Amino acid sequence: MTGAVCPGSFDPVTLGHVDIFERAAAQFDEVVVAILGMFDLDERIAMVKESTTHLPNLRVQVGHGLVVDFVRSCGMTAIVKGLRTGTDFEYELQMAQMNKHIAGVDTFFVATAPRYSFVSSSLAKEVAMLGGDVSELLPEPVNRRLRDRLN
Amino acid sequence: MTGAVCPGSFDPVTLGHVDIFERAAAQFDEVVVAILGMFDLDERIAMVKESTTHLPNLRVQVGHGLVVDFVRSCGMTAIVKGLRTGTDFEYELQMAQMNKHIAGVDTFFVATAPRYSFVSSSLAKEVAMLGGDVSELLPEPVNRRLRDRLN
Amino acid sequence: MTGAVCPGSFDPVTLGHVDIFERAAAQFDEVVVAILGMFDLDERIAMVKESTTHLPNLRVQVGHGLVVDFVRSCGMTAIVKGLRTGTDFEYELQMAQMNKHIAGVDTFFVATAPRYSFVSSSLAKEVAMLGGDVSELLPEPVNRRLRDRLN
Amino acid sequence: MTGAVCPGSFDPVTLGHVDIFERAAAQFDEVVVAILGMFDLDERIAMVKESTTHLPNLRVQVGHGLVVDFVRSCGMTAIVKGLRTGTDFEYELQMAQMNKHIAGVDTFFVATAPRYSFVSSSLAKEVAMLGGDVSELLPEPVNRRLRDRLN
Amino acid sequence: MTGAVCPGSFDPVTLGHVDIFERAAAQFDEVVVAILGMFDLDERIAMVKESTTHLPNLRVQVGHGLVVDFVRSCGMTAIVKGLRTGTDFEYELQMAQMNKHIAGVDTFFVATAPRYSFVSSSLAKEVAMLGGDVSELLPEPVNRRLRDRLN
Amino acid sequence: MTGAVCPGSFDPVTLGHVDIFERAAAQFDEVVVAILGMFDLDERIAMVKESTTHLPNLRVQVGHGLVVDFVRSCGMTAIVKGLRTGTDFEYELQMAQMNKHIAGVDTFFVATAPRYSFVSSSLAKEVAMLGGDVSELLPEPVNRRLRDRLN
Ligand SMILES: O=C(O)CCn1ccc2ccccc21
Ligand SMILES: O=C(O)CCn1ccc2ccccc21
Ligand SMILES: O=C(O)CCn1ccc2ccccc21
Ligand SMILES: O=C(O)CCn1ccc2ccccc21
Ligand SMILES: O=C(O)CCn1ccc2ccccc21
Ligand SMILES: O=C(O)CCn1ccc2ccccc21
Repeated sequence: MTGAVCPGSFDPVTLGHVDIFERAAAQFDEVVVAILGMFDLDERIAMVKESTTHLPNLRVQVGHGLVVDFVRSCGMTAIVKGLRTGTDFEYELQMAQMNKHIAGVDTFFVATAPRYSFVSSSLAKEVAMLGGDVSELLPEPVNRRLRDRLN
Repeated sequence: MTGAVCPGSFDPVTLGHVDIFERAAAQFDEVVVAILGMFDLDERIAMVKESTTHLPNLRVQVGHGLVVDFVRSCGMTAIVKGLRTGTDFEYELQMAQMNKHIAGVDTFFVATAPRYSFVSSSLAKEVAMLGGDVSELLPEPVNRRLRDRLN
Repeated sequence: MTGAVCPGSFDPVTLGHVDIFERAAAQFDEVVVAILGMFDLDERIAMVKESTTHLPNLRVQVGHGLVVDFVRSCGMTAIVKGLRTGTDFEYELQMAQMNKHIAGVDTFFVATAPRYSFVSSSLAKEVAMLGGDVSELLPEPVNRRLRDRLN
Repeated sequence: MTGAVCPGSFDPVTLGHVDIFERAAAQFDEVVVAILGMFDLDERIAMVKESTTHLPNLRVQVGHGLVVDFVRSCGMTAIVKGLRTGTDFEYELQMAQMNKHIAGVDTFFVATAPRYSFVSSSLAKEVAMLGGDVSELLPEPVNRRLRDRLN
Repeated sequence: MTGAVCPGSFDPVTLGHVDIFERAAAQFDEVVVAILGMFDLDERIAMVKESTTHLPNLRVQVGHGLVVDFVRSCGMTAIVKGLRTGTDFEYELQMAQMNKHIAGVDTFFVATAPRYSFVSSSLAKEVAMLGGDVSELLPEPVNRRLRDRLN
Repeated sequence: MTGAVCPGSFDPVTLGHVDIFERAAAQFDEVVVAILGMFDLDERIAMVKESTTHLPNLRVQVGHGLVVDFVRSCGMTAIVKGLRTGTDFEYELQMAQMNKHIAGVDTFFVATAPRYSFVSSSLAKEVAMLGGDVSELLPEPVNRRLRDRLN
């Protein structure tokens, strides 16, 4: 009866994201990954699903966007977002306060583990295009697809 | 004989802006709102004028842009800018120092009241388009026009 | 079966604190306020208890300190802390990462509401001693005791 | 009829401080330097007075402390504070919001010039004790007194 | 046998950049300025070369981009980058950590001198287009070319 | 003929420190760890020496303090300092600029590896006293001594 929504573009999902999903999943009864580019919708959904098989209380869903509306529709009142190096925290704070104002939804921030604290969807893609090895920072399902869209 | 310029795009003006205008207006002999998109020039001017009728020592003017040139032309030497959650303060500081360097103009920053600290022109528009209620964060003259550009 | 610990000195508890307690209480099955100076232990406990009567799933407890040990003893794995203006977030982040490292405990941060975002136990006391009125920022049970320790 | 108060310990006054005093003095009808340690009260007053002879509309006064009370007594509603490298801006912002809450007083922040942006009373003293030359960062009246309290 | 790479777009090179180049050049055996828009490639190369004649151990080179690959090819293991007001340090830190992860390359940050701390290629161009005088913040070779692309 | 000084209290030295020492040692001809409390001087020296046997070009020395004087005496012109989570970077920047002003010495900052980014001498001691296991974050020579000063 407790629930958190984890919203993002997830293009593609990274290990920093999965770290947060695991932590949300361990603290709330249900977690919903809301997928709000390099990969299309079902590729992103599939990559999230394939990377979260170990989390039975998590589900993935496309969202169309006011995150607070999505949260409110799912019957929840909490958003969970990760923090990593390069997160624009002032903007996240502005959105958190706006979201509480308009829909009464709370946002809980949690720091990603240090080893995954410097990956982001954008940087991983940019580095990947130029032949940098980011495979230790992304799930296998993502590495698999990233390799294909190279050769 | 004292004067401050409050520069911005004001697309649209928010209650965070009007809060700063009121504070400038109470500390300087004259305030000039310099309007430097969703709304066109006179819509923005009209919304600022309609939202500042209670400030007889404030006037609104379109500006074409080096803010310091505008300030210097008006016979003033001070810029007043607000700070809110999500303000890029490092960039504002860079511009403040550049502005002092090139024209000797000082920039005074003042924090918007907490209740209006999370609204910004951009976020208010984006939330408004998606049916979020931001009317408590914007002046009536703006809410009025925002409603029309919806229906 | 879900639970969060809200740790602090609470000397005295403020409305920013109670705001966070309410949000924790609404998202977790049990909340434990861990009280880790101007007021002594039971005064602090009493002020927290008196200010949280509307939260049946919250309890107050003195803690002796590694917060993670307290959390682990209570059968929980989550800490919830508020953020306000003046919070030393880099230090909170350092502690959050250390806490995850040593005991696997997650820390969730949530922003206090804007109206209570500038109060802190320290500043409220310092302002109170000098005759400033901070009563709108503190619970009645605290205002009551603060008045007495004045006259 | 406009006025700003510039509060601080000024132990001792630095060129970063005098830079702000000059900018306040040029934008307001009256400026009051409120002196709220290495030097005693009149040494600090004397050093401020000696360093501001070129500012006829500035006066120096000892203050006993809620700054807002001092401001309100002088008939003003504005505080002006400088920002330099190492300023704890989050704490200054917390105090600015508290000050507006309790007495309706506004606080205007202005960045000190780059050349004086790294001096602070504390660092100048600590460096001076260890024989570092900080004379280009402090007024002559201060350098004069600092030399004596060395030999 | 020690070496640092200083990467950037340098469009155009500023005195903040040359300050960092000088400091790198004084601490490492070789410095390579890697040029990764208003000016084309050889204009940028020429402006860097003309502004660094006093640095015999510095050379300029176009780079095609993973900076770490460029560094590794030159036989070095260090990147040197400047910090100025408005630098997005969190993003630089994210890239520094990613760069160490993928290629084992270290990044050393050094603060530009205060007098050049507020210039950036972008701001200098934008100010220059609008007739602001930024000549004290840019090398003569750049001022010379900037003047021409005006008249 | 190149050299960096790494200054600090090192009470005790941590793996975040040794990470920086290794990176300095790999980029400069000589590194000098300047030791400027829980452990006394030779305990700290011994712990640094024992933790740096793999760095032949590093030496340890007690310093008496203006760091810039120490640097200048050793014949060097560079300070190398690490950044970790909780570092007061604004204060480090203020000192870096002051140090350049008074002695022309440059300060290069480098980010500690993510896995050691949350340890600090202070936090490691405080956690250690309360029975937290920080052994993965400190060198064996330190863990050895920390164990003894427990039993
Ligand atoms: O927009 C996005 O996809 C990023 C938003 N986000 C959500 C969870 C999470 C965890 C770490 C870093 C960023 C995160
Ligand atoms: O570009 C803009 O319009 C914003 C610039 N600005 C000017 C006054 C003010 C008050 C609060 C927040 C931002 C503000
Ligand atoms: O040490 C303390 O008491 C403050 C720690 N803390 C815990 C909850 C909370 C909410 C807002 C601000 C600070 C808070
Ligand atoms: O407490 C203090 O004395 C510092 C407060 N302060 C007041 C004016 C000013 C200018 C630059 C830097 C700090 C300043
Ligand atoms: O992208 C760029 O060109 C800026 C990157 N950069 C490199 C050296 C340097 C010095 C001061 C400021 C920025 C700097
Ligand atoms: O005062 C101190 O000992 C810390 C100063 N310091 C020097 C190197 C280093 C590396 C990581 C973190 C802090 C560091």
